[PDB]
Formats: sequence, structure tokens, C-alpha cells
Amino acid sequence: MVTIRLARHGAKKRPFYQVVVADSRNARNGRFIERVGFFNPIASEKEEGTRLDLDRIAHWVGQGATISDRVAALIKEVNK
Amino acid sequence: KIRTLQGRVVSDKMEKSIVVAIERFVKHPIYGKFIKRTTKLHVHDENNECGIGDVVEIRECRPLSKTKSWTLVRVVEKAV
Amino acid sequence: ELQEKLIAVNRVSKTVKGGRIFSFTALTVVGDGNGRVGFGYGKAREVPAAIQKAMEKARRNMINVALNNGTLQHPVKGVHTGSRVFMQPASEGTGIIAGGAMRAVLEVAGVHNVLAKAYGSTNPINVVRATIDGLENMNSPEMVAAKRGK
Amino acid sequence: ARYLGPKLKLSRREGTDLFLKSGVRAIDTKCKIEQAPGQHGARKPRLSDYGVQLREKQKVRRIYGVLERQFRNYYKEAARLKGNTGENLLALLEGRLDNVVYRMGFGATRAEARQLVSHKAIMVNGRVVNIASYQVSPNDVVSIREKAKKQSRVKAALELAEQREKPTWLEVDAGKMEGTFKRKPERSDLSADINEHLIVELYSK
Amino acid sequence: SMQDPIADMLTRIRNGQAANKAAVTMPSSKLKVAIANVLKEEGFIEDFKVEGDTKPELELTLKYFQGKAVVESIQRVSRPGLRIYKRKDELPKVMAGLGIAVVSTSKGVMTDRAARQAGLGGEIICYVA
Amino acid sequence: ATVNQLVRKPRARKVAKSNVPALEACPQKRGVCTRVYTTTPKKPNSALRKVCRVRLTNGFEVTSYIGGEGHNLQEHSVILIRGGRVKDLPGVRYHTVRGALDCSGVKDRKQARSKYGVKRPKA
RNA sequence: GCUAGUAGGUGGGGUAACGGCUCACCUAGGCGACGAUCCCUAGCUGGUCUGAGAGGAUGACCAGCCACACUGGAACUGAGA
RNA sequence: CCGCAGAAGAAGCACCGGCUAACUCCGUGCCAGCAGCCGCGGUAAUACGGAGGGUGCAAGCGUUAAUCGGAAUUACUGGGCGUAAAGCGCACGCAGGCGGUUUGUUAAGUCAGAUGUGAAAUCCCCGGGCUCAACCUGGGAACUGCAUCUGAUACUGGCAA
Repeated sequence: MVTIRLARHGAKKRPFYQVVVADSRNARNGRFIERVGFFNPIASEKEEGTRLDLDRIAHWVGQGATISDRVAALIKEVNK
Repeated sequence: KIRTLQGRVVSDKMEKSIVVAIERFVKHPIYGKFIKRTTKLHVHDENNECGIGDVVEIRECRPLSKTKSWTLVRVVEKAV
Repeated sequence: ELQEKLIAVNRVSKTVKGGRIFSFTALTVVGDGNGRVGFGYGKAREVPAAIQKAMEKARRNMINVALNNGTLQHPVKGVHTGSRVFMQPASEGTGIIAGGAMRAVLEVAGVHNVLAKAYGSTNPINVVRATIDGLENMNSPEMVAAKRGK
Repeated sequence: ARYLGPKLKLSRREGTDLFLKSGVRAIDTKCKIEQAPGQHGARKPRLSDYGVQLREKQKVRRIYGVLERQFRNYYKEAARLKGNTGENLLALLEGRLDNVVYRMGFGATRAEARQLVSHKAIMVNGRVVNIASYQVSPNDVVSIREKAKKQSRVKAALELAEQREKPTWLEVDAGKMEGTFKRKPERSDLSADINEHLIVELYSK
Repeated sequence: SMQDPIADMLTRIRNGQAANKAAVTMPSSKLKVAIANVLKEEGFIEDFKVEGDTKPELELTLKYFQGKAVVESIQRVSRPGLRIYKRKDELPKVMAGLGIAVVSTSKGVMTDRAARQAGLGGEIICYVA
Repeated sequence: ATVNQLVRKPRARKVAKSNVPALEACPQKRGVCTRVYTTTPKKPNSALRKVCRVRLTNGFEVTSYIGGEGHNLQEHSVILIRGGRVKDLPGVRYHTVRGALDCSGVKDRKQARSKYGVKRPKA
């Protein structure tokens, strides 16, 4: 069981999430498996705030991954 | 490869245990050269099939008695 | 053929029979801006003609170096005295990088971009022994080239 | 501090002329240079190597207005561009926003230009800019504000600039006071500030 | 008993320039032949002849410049007592940008330069320049 | 010399010992005071030099320099140690910064105040 | 110099599993200057700092691992302590 | 971000004998005291104390402690050892280290490529996002390594002759 989730590592009064594959039995900013891109809500189209990896995840989900509200709906914001 | 070390016996005083002595060329990055660092190890043997000073082939493997995890595959020669 | 400089400057002494002299002797260098530049020891019992006379004996000396574009092509390894002398080639972004005697003698000879070092005694009177060890010890593009001429 | 101390007095203590707080009417007429800063400023000492390096450093340092701490930051940015870091170093000191604006004739002086950068007078694009340590980008849009050309300071600050060489790596404008940082400062665009040799000695320690 | 053969070569080269011979003697061996070859091509020694027919010696002919020697950088980077190998991209260039180091590799005996883009690195035996 | 000797007998680099020990390993020390003496100095440099021993509160009996002018020191006075030393006094490896803790600074100092603590006047 | 569950071989038992982990018997070895054992010191690492590099020192915050949870000790539960 | 008066509310600390940038004047007179080091001071103190002036840093500065550097100052890179510190008093010799030369072989060392693997962050290169920078950040490189796989045979080691 892996758990794909957000992880803010960005400086104060400026969220920079990081969609990561971890496990839920460890720290949000702590122990990770491997990334699956980023989520920046501060992008507004002067830079790209995302990195997809659609492919990678699609394998991981079958491998028993779990998606949190945000992460799941964030594939949805960009659809395919 | 079964992690094969061409070692040289140095102890038949037990039956099914023979201490084989092997070395790797260990380098110092601060003396900046290789040397011979010889390390005796405790191998698990079929019975005995060799004398001392017997060049052999040994291999890694399961543990199966205290400080064992190498086996004798064959006795190369008694003397070179 | 001129580009006045001084380097070191100090005093020396002989004991007269009980009185003492206190002669001011010293090192200088006068440039040419392309090398051929020397050294002199200008004794003078007084201070001004101590560099006067040095710059004289500079004209009575020279060590030719061949070098190009302010960067001596050949690293220095040379040792005379207990002064170890060094210069690692730096194509760009280095000035002289020096506080030695070997600051000044590696500028006047037309030398606007080198990077330098020394080990050994700090003793400036033979920090000038970088002149055997970087001026007269050199290796030039055409120098090696005439080995290959053969 | 930001300095902003007794300006010219340093020109005095180095004996070298600069427009910093001088006019084009006073050029050491009714002002004085080098007569004797202090009661010992008349007589000249020979100076040790470190002597030269310190004085000379301060020469370059005060015709941008730049601090110590600031200068180090510049030195690790210079040696973090691939180039001659003598050039890179003095390129970045003439990369200060306060300087390019002065060198496009919008500042009376180097210093007065930075008084502008204090207030909301300077801008790049539609974006307001108040920080002077900003290294402008190749091909910039470094304009004055609408409601800043109406001030009597900004009108009078194109005035004192007039009749200078204005070393070109950039455009000098008067329709919209909007230039372009259209190539970098270079060894040729130094105007006898070639003292890159000194400070790179000083700094490497 | 010898501990370095290779020194016997280099030692007598610098010595021999200094001595003002025009060719010096010391015992050959296979490798030694091939070291004297790169020197020779590049120009570091005049020419060479090997009398093995009786007992091997590398009679290597000394090149002079005019009176001044051509030795100034001669030293052995390696030793028997510090056998060394430097990879394809961790091989140092020696003394000067004009330097020349005899370097052995898996193919042949070569040089700093040659060995480099020859897809190889190996023992830098010595250097002359 | 030769490498193989070093492979057995590794080369040192330091011994890990200060010129001046600190005997508490920190910037500053609470020490008491044991005796306010004024000895004459080591080496001939003829003066009166105000010294005092001082039993530190973490142990160690050490001797500290007294500087400035005036005093307030007592046999059970408790001082703030500057640390560091001066020449010409032997068992002194330690120095007292006045004008810190209870102790008073220099009476009537108006330049180079930080050295030997004391506030700048209102003027 | 050190080491008797000490080192190994047989056969039982135990553990999630291999294993003196533990047990019965048998052998008398095993380990050590290529530094055991013992003593002092110390959380360990990525790394950090410094440094031209090599190296040294160092291991705060940030991350991983290990241990510890008033002190000492023990098991129970449970996939896991 | 907009407006509001009005320079308004916003500079200090250390040092200036030499190292080391930066001098004079008085007070004191080996006393007072200074002091990182070398050393000052016993009556025109460029070195003390105060002042005047100046120099460098600056909302921080200095002082201390502490690490590394400089220091090739314990030297793998990068040292000496005749007299300066520094060759056992001298032999033999086990272990260890080193190994003349020729052919053949092996490919362990080694070199190359291949494949895993070297977490991320930190670091580094280019390039974005915060008014800029600090910081944050994207991709890539580094990740000095290690092992295995497959190749190479000059040297190194092993064996044979």
C-alpha cells in the first residue's frame, strides 16, 4: 500500500505543495517512495504549476495506491 | 555468479567447518593505494575434502549453523 | 621599456668598530610590459638613492620570459632556495592573486591574468627567486614546437 | 547604512573626481577637492599593497553606492556566470537598477536616481520596482511612471544628465522615458574604471 | 636486483643529457621499447636501436636542442610502490597545456592525448613534458 | 615517508589542544572571586597590575585579569568572564569583562567603552 | 593476550523464518598485532561547515535510520511493540 | 494598492605605533594603565586617558568562545632526517611490502561499454515564482561511490613453460 498525497515544502505565505507517493504510516514532509510531480496554487499561467506523470500513477493505482481528496481531484483539474 | 571467492584454507581442526582465508584489494583514499586485507571466514563444509593451505572455491548461500553463510563448491587444488 | 615599481625595502648593517651603519638596501623592479625585467639591490646609506641605484642594477639585468595574453602557459613547480614557487594557469577571472614579491614581477612583465601561489619561507628577498622559477624556467608554444621542428 | 553620508568627501580622500552630488556648474569651483581631507590630507603616504587595494576598492564602490555585504553577493554571482569574472563583476555593479536609470539619463546623478527607486517613480513593465539591487534582464522595459514625470524632480533630473557620453549598451529615451537594457555592460563600456584587478585581489581573500 | 626497470631508463636520460653523451645504454624489456617509441614520435629522444641478439639493451639516441637539453619535466608519475591507474575522464593533463605524458592503456602504449578520445584511460607511466 | 608505513601507522594532523584552554568551553563564565590582589608583573615591565583569582561556579580555580579603573570587587563578588588572556602575567589565562552582571563598569570612560562595558553617555 | 553456550559437530526444542536463540550429548577448538579483547569517548548517516581541491572538523534546525520514554525490569495483545 | 500632511519618526560601533586602511593636540609620566601578537609607558606619548580629526564596517558593530582555512604546521595530493627537530649502535631474518626477463594463458587488479544502484532535500548548471534578493522552485547534471553483466589484454597480480 502506497499513498499518493500533497506535501508543502514551500516558504512561508507561499504554498508549494509536492504530489508525492508515500505511505500513510509516515510523515507528510518525511518519508517518501518517489514523486509524481508538483502542485503549485500560486501559478496563474506565468509558469506551469503542475507536472502530470499520469503514466506512472496509472501503474501505482493498480499497485494498490490510494489517492487523497486533493490529489484525485487535481488529475481532474487538468482532466486528461 | 554465486558470489564466488577463490580462498585458501587455513584450518581443518573440525569436521564440516573449515576456516578459509580470502582477501580483497582494499584501497585507502588517503594513502591512495590498494593493499591486501585478508579476512578469515567460517564456511560450512560437506565433511572434509582438503588439507590446509588448500586453494578452493567457495560461494555465498543460506546460513544453516552459527556464522555460516558460505559453502565449499569444490577444492581447486592442494598446491599450485 | 619603463613602468616603475618598487617591491621590498629594509635595512641591513655592518659594525664599524663599535658604531653601526644601517644601510638601506632593497628590491625593485622596472617593467618593460612584455618581460625582460630584472631585479637590483640598491645599497644606500640613506633612503632615497636606495631605489635609485636598484633600478640601475635592474638595467644591468634581465630575465626574458616568453608569454602571451597576460597568461603564462606553463605552470610553475620550480624550487630554488626554501621558497617553493607555484603558478597554476588561469585563463580568466584571476588578477594576479598574490601578496608576495611574486605579485609585482608577475605584472610588470606584461602579465594581467595569472593565479599564483608559494610555499616555503616568506622571506621577500628570495620571493624574487621566482625569477629563476617562472621567468627563466618557462615553456612556450614555439619552445616545445622546435622540439617538434626535429 | 546606505551610506548617503558626506558624499564628495570621499572624492577628496582619493583625489579622483566624480559627479555624485556635484553640479555641472561646480566642478571644484566654490567647492574643493583634495586640499586636505583632515589636517593631514595634504601630505601623501606611499601605501603597502593592501593600502592600494583598499583605496581603489572604494573608488569603484562609491560610484554605484554599493556596500560590503552587497559586493560579496555580486562576487559569487560573477563567479557563477561563465566569463571573465573581472568583467562579470563590474558588469553586475553597472547592472544595479539605480545605475542603468542614471545611464539612460533619467537620474540627475547615480545617487539621485536611487532616491527615485525609493519612491514608486521607477518601474519595469507594468510592474513597480523599489529595489535597486535588481539586475535587469536582457531587453528590459525600464520606464518611468505616468504620475512621476509630473514631478518637478524628474523633469530636473533629465536636465543634469545632458551632455554626457552615455556609454551605450542601452537606449536613452525622451518620448516615454522607457528604455531597453539591450546588451550587457562590457570592458569597452568602461570609461577608465578598469580597476577590476584590484577588488578581485581584495575579494579572493 | 631491480625494483624499477623503468627508472633505469628515465634516470639515465636526464643524467645523460647532463653528461653530454649522444646515446646512453640500459637493459631493454618489451614495455621499455614501446615507451621509447612514444617519446620518439612526439620527439623526446632522437631515435633508438635495440641490440637483443646477444643481451638486450635499449641504445636510445639522445636528442639535444642546441646545447641546452630537452629535459625539464622528466619524472615518473607512477611507481612500482604506488601502481596507479587514472580513468578516461579522471586522467589529469600533466605540466603545461603543451604537456605530454606516456600513458599505457588496454590497447597499447599511448599518451595523454591519444589515449583520451581513444576510448581509454589507464596507467600514466611517466611524462617528459 | 613511504605509504605502506602509514597504512600501519596513520599520520597525525593535530593533537587537539588549545593554546589557551577555557575550562568551561563557552563564550562566558560565571566565576565568584577569591582574592582581590594587585601583584607586580612577570617579565620586567614594572607596573601594578590588578589581578584576582576567582573560583568558577562549575569548578576550576583560575585567575582573571581586572581592567579599567575603579573596582567594586569583594571576596565573594561574582563576575562575568570575558575569557582570553594577556602576556606578562603567568597564571592569567582569563579576563573579566566589567559592566556585566552586578558589577559596575568603568567610572568616567567616554571612548572605547565596549571594551570594559559601560553605556554610552546621554550626550 | 582473550574466549565455555566458548567455537564447532551431531540430534531435540523454540522463533514469523535461518541461527547455541535455547537444550541434551560429543569434539577441543575458536578469536587475536591484517589489532581481537579491554578502556576512554560518541547517537549514526545523508549530509553540514570550511576548503582551491584533496582533506579536516562537525552531525543544531531539514530528511532517513537506531535506541530511549520517571529509574530498573517484564511479558500480554496484535499484522506489527 | 489608494490618499494624508510634513524631513518629518528612524546612526552607531570599533579602530587609526607596526603587522594593517587610517594623525594631531593636550593630561599623566615604567606611575596610571593598554595589550591579538611584536610590545608600549620613567615628561614634544603618531601605541596610555580625554579631545579634535580621520579609516573601515553599518542597524548592526565589537569582544569572546568554537571549527576549518591560511599552515605543504605532521606532507595520499603535499615534507624532511650529514651538522637545524629528526637513521634503531649494528647485523640476520619470519610475517608484511616490493619483484630481472622471454613465451603462453587467465582476466582477479585495471580500462571500457552495459545494467542495476548511488532517497529526497542539501549541493551544482541552465531557467522560472515571490516588487528584487534572501528564500522558494522546475528540469538536467553531479550523486566522487558500490556491485553485477559484457567486452579489452598493454601493464599489474595468479598459474605454466
